[PDB]
Amino acid sequence: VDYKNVQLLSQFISPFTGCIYGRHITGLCGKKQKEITKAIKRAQILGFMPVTYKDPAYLKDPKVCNIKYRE
Amino acid sequence: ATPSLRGRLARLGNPRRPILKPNKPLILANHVGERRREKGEATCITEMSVMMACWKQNEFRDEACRKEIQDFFDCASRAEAARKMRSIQENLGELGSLPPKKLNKLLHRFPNKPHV
Amino acid sequence: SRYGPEYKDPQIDKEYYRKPLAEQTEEEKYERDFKKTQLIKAAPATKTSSVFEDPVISKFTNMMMKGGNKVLARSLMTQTLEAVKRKQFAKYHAASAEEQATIERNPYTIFHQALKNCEPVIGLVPILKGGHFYQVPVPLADRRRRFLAMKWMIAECREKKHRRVLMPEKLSQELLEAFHNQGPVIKRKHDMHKMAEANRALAHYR
Amino acid sequence: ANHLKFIARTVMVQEGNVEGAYRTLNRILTMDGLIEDIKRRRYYEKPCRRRQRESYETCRRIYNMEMARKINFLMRKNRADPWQGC
Amino acid sequence: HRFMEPYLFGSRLGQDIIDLEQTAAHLQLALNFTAHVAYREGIILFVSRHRQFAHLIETTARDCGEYAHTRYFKGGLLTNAPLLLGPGVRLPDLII
Amino acid sequence: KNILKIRRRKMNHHKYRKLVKRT
Amino acid sequence: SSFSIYPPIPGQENSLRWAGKKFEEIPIAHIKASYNNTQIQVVSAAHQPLAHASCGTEGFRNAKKGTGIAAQTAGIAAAAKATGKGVTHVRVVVKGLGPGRLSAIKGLTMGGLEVISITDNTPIPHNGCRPRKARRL
RNA sequence: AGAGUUAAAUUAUAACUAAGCUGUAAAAAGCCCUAGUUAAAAUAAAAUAACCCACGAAAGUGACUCUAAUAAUCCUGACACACGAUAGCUAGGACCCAAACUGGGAUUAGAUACCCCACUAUGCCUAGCCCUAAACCCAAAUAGUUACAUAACAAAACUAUUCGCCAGAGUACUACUCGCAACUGCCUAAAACUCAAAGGACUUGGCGGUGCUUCACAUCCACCUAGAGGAGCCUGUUCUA
Ligand SMILES: [Mg+2]
Ligand SMILES: [Mg+2]
Ligand SMILES: [Mg+2]
Ligand SMILES: [Mg+2]
Ligand SMILES: [Mg+2]
Ligand SMILES: [Mg+2]
Ligand SMILES: [Mg+2]
Ligand SMILES: [Mg+2]
Ligand SMILES: [Mg+2]
Ligand SMILES: [Mg+2]
Ligand SMILES: [Mg+2]
Ligand SMILES: [Mg+2]
Ligand SMILES: [Mg+2]
Ligand SMILES: [Mg+2]
Ligand SMILES: [Mg+2]
Ligand SMILES: [Mg+2]
Ligand SMILES: [Mg+2]
Ligand SMILES: [Mg+2]
Ligand SMILES: [Mg+2]
Ligand SMILES: [Mg+2]
Ligand SMILES: [Mg+2]
Ligand SMILES: [Mg+2]
Ligand SMILES: [Mg+2]
Ligand SMILES: [Mg+2]
Ligand SMILES: [Mg+2]
Ligand SMILES: [Mg+2]
Ligand SMILES: [Mg+2]
Ligand SMILES: [Mg+2]
Ligand SMILES: [Mg+2]
Ligand SMILES: [Mg+2]
Repeated sequence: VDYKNVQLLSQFISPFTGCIYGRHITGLCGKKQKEITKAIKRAQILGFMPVTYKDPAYLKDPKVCNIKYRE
Repeated sequence: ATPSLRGRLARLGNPRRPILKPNKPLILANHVGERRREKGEATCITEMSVMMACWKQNEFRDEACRKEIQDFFDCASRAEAARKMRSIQENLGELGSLPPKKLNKLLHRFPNKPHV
Repeated sequence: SRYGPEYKDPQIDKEYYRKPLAEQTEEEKYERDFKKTQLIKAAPATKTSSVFEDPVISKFTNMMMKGGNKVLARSLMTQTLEAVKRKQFAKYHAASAEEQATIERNPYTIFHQALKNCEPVIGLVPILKGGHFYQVPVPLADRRRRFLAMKWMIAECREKKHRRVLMPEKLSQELLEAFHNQGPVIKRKHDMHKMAEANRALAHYR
Repeated sequence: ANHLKFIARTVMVQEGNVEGAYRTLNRILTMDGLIEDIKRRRYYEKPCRRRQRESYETCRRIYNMEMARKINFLMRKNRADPWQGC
Repeated sequence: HRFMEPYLFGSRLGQDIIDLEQTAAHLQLALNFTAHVAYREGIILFVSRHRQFAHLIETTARDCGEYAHTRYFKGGLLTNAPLLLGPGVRLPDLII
Repeated sequence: KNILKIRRRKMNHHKYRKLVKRT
Repeated sequence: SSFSIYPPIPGQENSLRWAGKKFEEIPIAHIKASYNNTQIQVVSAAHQPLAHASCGTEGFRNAKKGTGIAAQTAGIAAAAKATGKGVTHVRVVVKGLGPGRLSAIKGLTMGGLEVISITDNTPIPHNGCRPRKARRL
């Protein structure tokens, strides 16, 4: 994992709000869940990725999360 | 996936501090809870508002605009028919779920064993 | 209730029976009706298959009656319709051609149009919330609207009439005022509408 | 404030109706949990109350998901019994 | 169950395997005891509260000439026998 | 239960604090 | 008919117009929906205020202005004043959670105004200022 | 423990628009140097992740980065030594927001309370104290067992080596001593006198302005009719006689 790649960190983030998904949506080992959380928050503070929204240039990435927003 | 239960409760063998403090013990009973009745809310509000809009605009004469009065009466009749049929239809139909009486019979057929 | 739950209300209208062969579903309904071997109540003493009766007239006469004097209430309704008819005839004879074409002389349609302009549209209920009673507007049932119209008519013509003016001529005068939409019952309905719009903001308490 | 406007928490209407987009927006905030956050941030809750609420919510979630797992396990036994009057 | 470990041969991929050497050694004595209690003119009752074979237990006992209770066992039946069954009732001598 | 003992100790401590404040 | 929920990005070359103007040219309806009041303001794309209304301005009073019907009348009147200045489409943004949210949106709909997008910009602190204490001590 | 940094809010202060804003079950008081939108320092606090269960001896710690760093080749052990949540004290600074006290406005027979508005100490940093908690997970530390075995409830029952405690209840987290930057304080801690109980866990009723379902059919509301309570008389009581 890394804090320099915005796309990988931003796949695990809600597009409308910017929240970070938990284990029940993401589905990782706890080690990688903690590394994704720390890598996102480091990118949030250091100025590489947006806070309030998903960066819209990476909006059409493949969906790894299991949350369904449209019903 | 069920949240993990290791090291949560207060036991003698637990070295860490307790995390979860249940009020009642975590035991599945042989019955499920009853469904909650939906709290009612006000109906025909928009039709009532445009009805009052004609009344204040035209000084309380029914002969000016009768369409909203017919729509308000239709709204009242629709609400009466809806509260007539929805109470019957929501008692039996549980969509993809099962009625609680048959759930209680199923869990009485297959009970949980805290003992032996 | 000397009638059991199996007993139903009778059907009185002759034209429902006299032309059955033009439609299928109401036929199937009444062979279900007399093939379930279902008990029918006796016909009520007020309702009859006469074509000169009318049900809102019957209900209004039932509300006219005080105590148990049916014949007195029917006499008051008879002189009321007589006064309405003869007042409209006297208004007809004193007018020109366009006003004679305008004027309707049928007291039955005058009574029906008077109650149709007389019934209130919306009503008020008291609801207790936070230890206080608040008036909240509600849509009313049609029987309740017609009942409120009838009760307001009887209430006005019983209360603010004079002792010398007679009851049927007074109710005839109020029928013509409600027909021309200038009556004090129409003003009372408008005042109820004033209170309903003044309490419009409380309508979410229902 | 410092971010770009009208990108976050934004839905667009389809074919001229706004109520459907409004329920869509409310579902987004509901699965994101922001609605209960605004309800709980109207007043201040002490950390003791926060810990008690989180413990109660975790206990209820564990019990409800395990009970729903038991219902999904026993759903295939809701058929009519073949041995009636045996 | 914790009392079945001496009677279990082992576990095959999570499934318990019962030692039929021990089953045959028990079953010879069980059948011999049943034969002797039927020889000495005793009352023999077959009980199986299971609604998949209950007709087959009941027909089995009908052909045996012995008695069966595969239905609901009432609470005070074997214990409070004179109130449930009759004024003087001879209790069953053996139950399978 | 134990709330009786707790309330008795509470009342004693409150009365002692009022005694200290008055004297 | 592929429709996307997400807005037409200003940096993108997306081609959607409403009555001839681009997406960021369309005026804005700020809807502050509180628990006791609902204040509605339509402002231009250059953030010049076009019209303003509130439940107190619509002749309601204190407990009356907290209900939804006051917010509905405020939406109708604000859309009327927006139509008087001559705007057809508006992008609506809602601040705060209140009982008059639905009523304000449908009042802006029924008052002779068209909406194309709704943005919920509610102040969510990341544990910032401490709010007031809870009731019923 | 230091040093550096700020994303979401919020605010001082400006520019346009409006006459209202806040406040609740409902109202008043307050503010109209007000409210909404757009720009924004300083201070305070660190959504989601967290359905995670880690670090520290405990208190405690979950915004980011860096530095230093988490004893014991690991038994028990004090009145010795070193820490010890919040609240509180002296001096300096900071003060968005919250708020004891206080002043107003509601409620009430009264309300120096629960509800609303404003503000102070205080909550923050530096430096020194104070050494108190339902400091509780009411379950001591270190090695082990599932043998015997269910007072009750709760977190199942127990072996070995130690340490601190426990001798009826009230009096009593008290009086008087020793010690302490504490002087309305903390620790240690009785007696005179009174009683035959003080207690812990349960069983069943009763009750509940506690919660959830189904109801009331002249019965509670919504709602219908006729009356009483106002007048005269009859008649029965209560008071005087
Ligand atoms: Mg530890
Ligand atoms: Mg408990
Ligand atoms: Mg800022
Ligand atoms: Mg005492
Ligand atoms: Mg305050
Ligand atoms: Mg308290
Ligand atoms: Mg420091
Ligand atoms: Mg005032
Ligand atoms: Mg400042
Ligand atoms: Mg944070
Ligand atoms: Mg170590
Ligand atoms: Mg040691
Ligand atoms: Mg301290
Ligand atoms: Mg301090
Ligand atoms: Mg201050
Ligand atoms: Mg006061
Ligand atoms: Mg603690
Ligand atoms: Mg202790
Ligand atoms: Mg020890
Ligand atoms: Mg027992
Ligand atoms: Mg003693
Ligand atoms: Mg103390
Ligand atoms: Mg002392
Ligand atoms: Mg002494
Ligand atoms: Mg009654
Ligand atoms: Mg009388
Ligand atoms: Mg009377
Ligand atoms: Mg009297
Ligand atoms: Mg008398
Ligand atoms: Mg007497």
